[PDB]
Amino acid sequence: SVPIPGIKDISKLKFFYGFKYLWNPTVYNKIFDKLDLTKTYKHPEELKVLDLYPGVGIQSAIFYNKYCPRQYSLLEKRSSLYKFLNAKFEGSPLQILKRDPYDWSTYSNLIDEERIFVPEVQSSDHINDKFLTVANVTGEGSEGLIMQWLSCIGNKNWLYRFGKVKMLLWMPSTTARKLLARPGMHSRSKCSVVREAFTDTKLIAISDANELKGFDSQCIEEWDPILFSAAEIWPTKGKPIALVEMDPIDFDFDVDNWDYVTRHLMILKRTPLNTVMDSLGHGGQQYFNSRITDKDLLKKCPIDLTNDEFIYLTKLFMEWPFKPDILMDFVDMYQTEHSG
Amino acid sequence: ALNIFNQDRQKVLENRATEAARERWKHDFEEAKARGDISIEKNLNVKLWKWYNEMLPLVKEEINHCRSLLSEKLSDKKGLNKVDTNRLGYGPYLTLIDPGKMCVITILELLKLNSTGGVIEGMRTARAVISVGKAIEMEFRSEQVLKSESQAKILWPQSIRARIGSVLISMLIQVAKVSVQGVDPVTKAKVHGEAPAFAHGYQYHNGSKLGVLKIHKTLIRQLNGERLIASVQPQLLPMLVEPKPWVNWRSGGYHYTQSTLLRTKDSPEQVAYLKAASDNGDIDRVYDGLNVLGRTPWTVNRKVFDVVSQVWNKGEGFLDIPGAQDEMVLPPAPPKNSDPSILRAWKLQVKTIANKFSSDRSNRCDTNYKLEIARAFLGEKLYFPHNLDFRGRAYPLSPHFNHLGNDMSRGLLIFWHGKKLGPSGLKWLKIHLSNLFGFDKLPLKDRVAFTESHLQDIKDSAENPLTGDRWWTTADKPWQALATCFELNEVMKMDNPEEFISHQPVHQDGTCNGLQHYAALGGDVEGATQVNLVPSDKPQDVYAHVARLVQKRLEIAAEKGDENAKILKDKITRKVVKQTVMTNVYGVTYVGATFQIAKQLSPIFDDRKESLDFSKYLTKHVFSAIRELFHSAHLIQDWLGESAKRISKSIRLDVDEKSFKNGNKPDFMSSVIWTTPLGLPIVQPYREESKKQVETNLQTVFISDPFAVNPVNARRQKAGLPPNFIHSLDASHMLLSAAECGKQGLDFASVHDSYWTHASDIDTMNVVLREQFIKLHEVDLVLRLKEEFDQRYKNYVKIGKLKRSTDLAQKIIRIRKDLSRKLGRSTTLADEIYFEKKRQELLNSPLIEDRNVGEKMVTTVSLFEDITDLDALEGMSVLLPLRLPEIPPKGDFDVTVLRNSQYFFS
DNA sequence: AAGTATTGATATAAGTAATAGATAATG
DNA sequence: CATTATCTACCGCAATATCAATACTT
Ligand SMILES: *O[C@H]1[C@@H](O)[C@H](n2cnc3c(=O)[nH]c(N)nc32)O[C@@H]1COP(=O)(O)OP(=O)(O)OP(=O)(O)O
Repeated sequence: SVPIPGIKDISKLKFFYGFKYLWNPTVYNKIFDKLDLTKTYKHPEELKVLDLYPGVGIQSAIFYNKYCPRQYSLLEKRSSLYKFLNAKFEGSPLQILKRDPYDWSTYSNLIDEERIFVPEVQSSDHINDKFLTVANVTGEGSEGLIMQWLSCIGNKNWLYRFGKVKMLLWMPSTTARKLLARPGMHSRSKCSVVREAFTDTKLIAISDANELKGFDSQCIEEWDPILFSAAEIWPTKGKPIALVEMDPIDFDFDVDNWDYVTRHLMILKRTPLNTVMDSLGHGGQQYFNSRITDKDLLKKCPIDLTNDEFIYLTKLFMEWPFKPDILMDFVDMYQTEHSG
Repeated sequence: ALNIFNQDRQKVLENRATEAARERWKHDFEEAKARGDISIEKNLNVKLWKWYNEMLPLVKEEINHCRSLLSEKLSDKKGLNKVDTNRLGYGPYLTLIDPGKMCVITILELLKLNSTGGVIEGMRTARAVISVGKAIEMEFRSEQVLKSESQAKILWPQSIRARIGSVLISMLIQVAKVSVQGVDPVTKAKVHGEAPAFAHGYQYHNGSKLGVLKIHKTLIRQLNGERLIASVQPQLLPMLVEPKPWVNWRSGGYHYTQSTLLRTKDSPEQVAYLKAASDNGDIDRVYDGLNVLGRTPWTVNRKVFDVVSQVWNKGEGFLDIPGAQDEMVLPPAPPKNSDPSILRAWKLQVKTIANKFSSDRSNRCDTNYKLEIARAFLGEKLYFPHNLDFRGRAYPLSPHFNHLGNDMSRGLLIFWHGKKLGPSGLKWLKIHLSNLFGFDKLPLKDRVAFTESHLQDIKDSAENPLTGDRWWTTADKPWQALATCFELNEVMKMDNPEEFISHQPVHQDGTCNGLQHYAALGGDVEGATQVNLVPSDKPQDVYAHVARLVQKRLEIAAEKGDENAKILKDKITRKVVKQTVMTNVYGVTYVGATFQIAKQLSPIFDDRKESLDFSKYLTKHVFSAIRELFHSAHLIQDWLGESAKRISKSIRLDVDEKSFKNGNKPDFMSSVIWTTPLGLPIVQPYREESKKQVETNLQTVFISDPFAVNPVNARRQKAGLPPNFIHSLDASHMLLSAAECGKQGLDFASVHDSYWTHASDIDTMNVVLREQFIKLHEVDLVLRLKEEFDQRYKNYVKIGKLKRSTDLAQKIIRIRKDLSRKLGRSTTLADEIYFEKKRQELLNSPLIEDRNVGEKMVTTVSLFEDITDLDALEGMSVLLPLRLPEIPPKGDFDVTVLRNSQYFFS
C-alpha cells in the first residue's frame, strides 16, 4: 500500500550523479513476472531485502507492494535523493537509512556490530532464501565497484559469508557486454572470465534494442529479455542500461593464483598460447611446453580459452616448482633512487 | 713529479670501459678454469664472459643478414616479411660499431639499469631500450671523433635508438642462462634447474600496462655483492690531474671526455643560444669562475674514512648507514574470508615493507659504492671539474663522489693544501664547530665560548671515535663535526695554536640568498634589516621570527581543542618553519609546503604518522604570517609572473605568410629568455611533450620526440621564471666572488649559497664576497630586465577578447570588413598578423617615400599601437600589442651599507 | 576495387572516494 | 558553471595491446 512515485516527482529532483532509473510500472511488473522470485523463495513473507543505491525507490515500492516482505532496508547517500525518499516514505513500514554503500566499513557497522539488518547464514548448496540484494550501479564512473563485488563473490568475504545470495543489478550496457561475453567474442575480458568462474548470469532487460548484437545470439534467445525504450528512463542523456541477475555458484580452485595467472596470461589476448607463456615467469614457456601434452591447446589464444582451461593452467602453475611469488607483483611509485 | 705520475693513471682511468670490461672478466675465466668449478662472484664475471661469448654469434648473424639484405635496391620486392622490412629501418646503423663492443655495451647497460623505474627486480623496457641505444650512439660518437682525429643522421632518431635497444636486449634475453635451486610441492623434493636470466613481462598500476624486464634472484644475489664495482666500472670519477680550463663549450672539463657547459636536458634552443654566446665571447667571466671552482684540490680524510669503514663492516644500523638485511619480513597473511578493508590494509602493509626494504638496499649499495671510490682514492689528491645548468648554478662532473653529496661525502673530503691558522684560524675553526651544531643566532664570541665549553668532549670524540661517549653523533653534520673535532684535538695538543697546518674547509653561508636578493632588488629596509643586510649587533633570524608568528597563529587556532594545535603549540621549530619559508619566498605551493613540513616533522612523531591534515593548518598559519611579513618580494615576483603570462600568450609576426591553420589559435612557441649579468643566456626549457607508441621487437614503447617543435607550457613558464631569475642572480654573484677569490689566490669551492675555504682566509673571502655582491647589485637589475624584454620582444602581439559594444571595437569590425575586400577573401586574425608584418617590412625599406606610404597604411594592430587606453578599458577576439607592465616602485636603500655588516655570511 | 598500411580510438585494474587548500584552464 | 587536474627550483621517473575507421597505393 506504499505510494508509487510519479514522473512529475522524478522530474523535480535536481542531481542524479549519472544514475539513471527506469520508471515505468508496467515494465517493472513485466520484469518481476519474468523474474518470478516467489519460485526461489517459497516464503517471501518473512524475507528481508536490502537495496544499494535505491534512488527513486519505484522498484522498492513495487517489490514491497507485490511481495509484502518482513523488513526492507534502503542505503542511499546522495543528499537530494535521500530527502526525496525520506519525505515520500514517511509513516510506512518500509525503512530508509542514510549510509554510503561504497565503504566496506558501512556494511561492517550495519550488519556486524550495530545490527540494524541481521541476515541469516545458509549452506553453500542452495541459494539463500532469506536474503535478497538488489543494487543500482548505473553510474558510469563506478564499474570498479561491480568488479570489487565480483572479487567478493570469489573471496566469500564481503556479504557472501551468508552463503549464496542472488543479486539484481541495474548497471550499464557496455559493462554488461563486457561481463556477459563468451569465448572468442571481441568483448571478452577479465570481467567475463570472473563472471564465468564465480557466478551464472542472465540478462533480464535492456534499454536499446540496437545493442543486442554485441551479446551472444544463443544466450539472448535463451534469456528473452524485456526490451524497452529510452523514454522509460528519466535521464535520457546517459548511455543505455541493462538489468542482470547474479547467482553465486560453487568453485574449486585457489582464487589468488587463478587471479594472477589469468591476469598475466590474458594481457596478450590475441597471441597464440605457444608464445604468451614466457611472461608468466622465467622458463615458463619451457615448463608449460613440457607439461602440456595436448597440441590443440597450444594454438588457442587466451581470448578463446574458458574458465576450465584457465583452472587447468592454474593447476599446472601451482605444480610448477620454480614459480615466481604472486605477492611481489606490483610497482612502487614511492621508491625512486633519482641520484644526482 | 706528482703531476706526471697522476697523468698516467688518469689516462688509464679514462680508458674505455668497454675495452677494460672485455679484458677484465676474460681474465676471470682463466682462474675459474684453473681453480675449479664454482659459482662465486668471480664466476659471476665468468658468467658475464660466457654470455658475451654466446651472444656475439647472434649479433654477427644479424649483421650478416642486414648486410646481405641491404645489397639489393628494390624495396617493393625485398623484405616482404614484416621483420625484414624493419631491417631496412635499422641495419645501416648497426654495421658501424664493433659487434663485440656492442655486446659488452648491452650487457653493462642491462646490469647498470637493474632495480630502476619502480620495478622490484628489474627495469622498464622503454628505459632499457632507449638507454642501450643512447649508450651505443655515444660510443659511436666517441669512436668517430677519435678516428677522425687520428686520420686528420648526425643525431640518431629516438625511434631508431629504441629499435636497436630492443633488438639487442631481446637477443641477449634469448641467450642469458642461470641456474636456480628449488623444491617441488608434489613430493617436497629438492631439485635443480637452469632458467633464462631475463624474462620480459608486464605489470599493472591504476589500469595501465608497464612493459618491465625482470632479472633473476640468483643474479641479484651476486649483483648485490661488493664486487659490483669490479663487474661494472664507473665512467666519470674524480680526477687527479688539473682539469683543462673552460674556454670552449665543446672542449673542457675532463681531459678525454667532452661535456657541455650547460646541462641542456631536452631542448635545442638553449644549446643554440649558449653556442651563440660562446662564439660572441660574452661569458669569459663565467669561464673564469668555473675554472676557479674546478681548480682546487681535495683529498680523502683518512681517519674519518677508517671510522666509516669500521662502522660499515660492523653491519649495524648507524646514523645514516641503513645496515645489512638479507630477506624481507612480511606479516602473516590474513584469512581469505576476512573483510576487503582488512585485505587492503594488509596489501598496503606489504607494499610499505617492500618499499622500505628496497630503499634500504639502495642506500646500502650507494654507500658501499661511495666507500669503494674513497678507498680507491685514499691519500691521493682529487679534482672536481664543474659544469653548469641552464639556470646558471654550478655542479660537478662526478655524480658519485662529490662535496655536494650527503654528510658522509662531505666529511670524507678535505683540502689537499694546508695553510697556517694564524691569529684567527683557531677562532674560525671554533666558529665552524659551533655552526655544525645548529646554533647560529648567537654571535661569534658566544660561538667561541660554546666551542670552548666542550674541549673534554672534543678530546674524547677524537681520541676514540667509537667505544666512548660519541659526542659527534649528536650533531646536525656528524662526519664533518668528527673531522673538526679531530683537528681541534690536534691543535689543543700543541702549545702554540697558530702554527698548526690544517685541511678542514670552513662553512660560510648566506641564509636565504634568495631573500637577500629580494631585499636588495626591492630596496626594502624592513626585509634588509630582517635578513641582516643592515649591520647589527647580533644575527637576526627571519626563520625564528616567522616561527614565533606561526606559534602565535597556532595559539589563536588551538581554541578548537585540536590535538595537533595542542601538541605543536610549544613544538613549532626553526627547522620546520625555515624549510617552509625558504621555498615559500621562492614560490612554493600549498601542497609543496605541506610535503616539506610533514617530511621534516615526521621523525619527531609528536603528532600522528598521517600529519598531512595537521600540516595543512600549519602551512595555512605560515602563509598567513608571511603575507603580512613580506610585500616587496611578493610585488617583484608578481611583476615577473605578469611578464611571464604576457610573453607566453604572445605570437611573433614572422610565424608564416598566411597562418598555421591548426585550429582557431596558432600554437604558442614563445619562451621567457634574458641574459645574466655575466652574459650567459638563460632560456626556460619548459615545453609540451607528445608521446607516441613506437613499435619495437619486444613491445611498443611509449616515448616522445624531443627534437620535434612543441608548444610552451604556460603554467611551467609562470612557475619557473621567478626562481630561475633569482637563482641565476645568486649563481652569478657566486661566480664573480669565486673569480675574485681565485685571483687573490685563495682555495675556493662552493655549494650554491655556502662558500668554502680555509679558516685563515675566511676574512679575506668575506670581504671579497661583500665587494662582489655590491659590484653586481649596484645596477637596477629589475629595470635592466625590463629593457631586455622590451628589446627582445618588441615585435610581439598578444591575443584576447574584447567587448562587442566598444566604440573602438566597431572600428575593428569595419577594418576586418575592410581587410576582407582588400585581401579578396574572408578576414582572419592571421590575415591581420600578415598585414601588420608587411607594414613593418615597409618600414624596413630605406626609401623614405615607402616609409610614409607604409605609415599611411592602416592595420588592425597598427590601430592598437596608436591607441593607449583600450587595454585599460578591457565578445570578439582582438590583437593587442605586447605591453609589459611597469616595474614596481623601488624603495630607497643604499646598497653599499652592507659592507660594514658582520653577519651577512655566517 | 580491393588490398593495405596508416591513423585513431578504446579497454586494461579494481579503494588514491588518501584535500577546499587554492585555482587556471577546460568543454 | 561545474569540472579537472595541479601543485618552488634543479640535480641522468611515471602505459600498452587491440580493434575499428579511413585513406593510400596498387
Ligand atoms: O635520500 C633521498 C635521496 O637520496 C633519493 N632521492 C629522491 N629524490 C631525489 C632527487 O630528486 N634528487 C636526488 N639527488 N636524490 C633523490 O631518495 C631518497 C628519498 O628518501 P627520503 O624519504 O628521505 O626523501 P623524500 O623523497 O621522501 O623527500 P624529498 O626528497 O622530497 O625531500
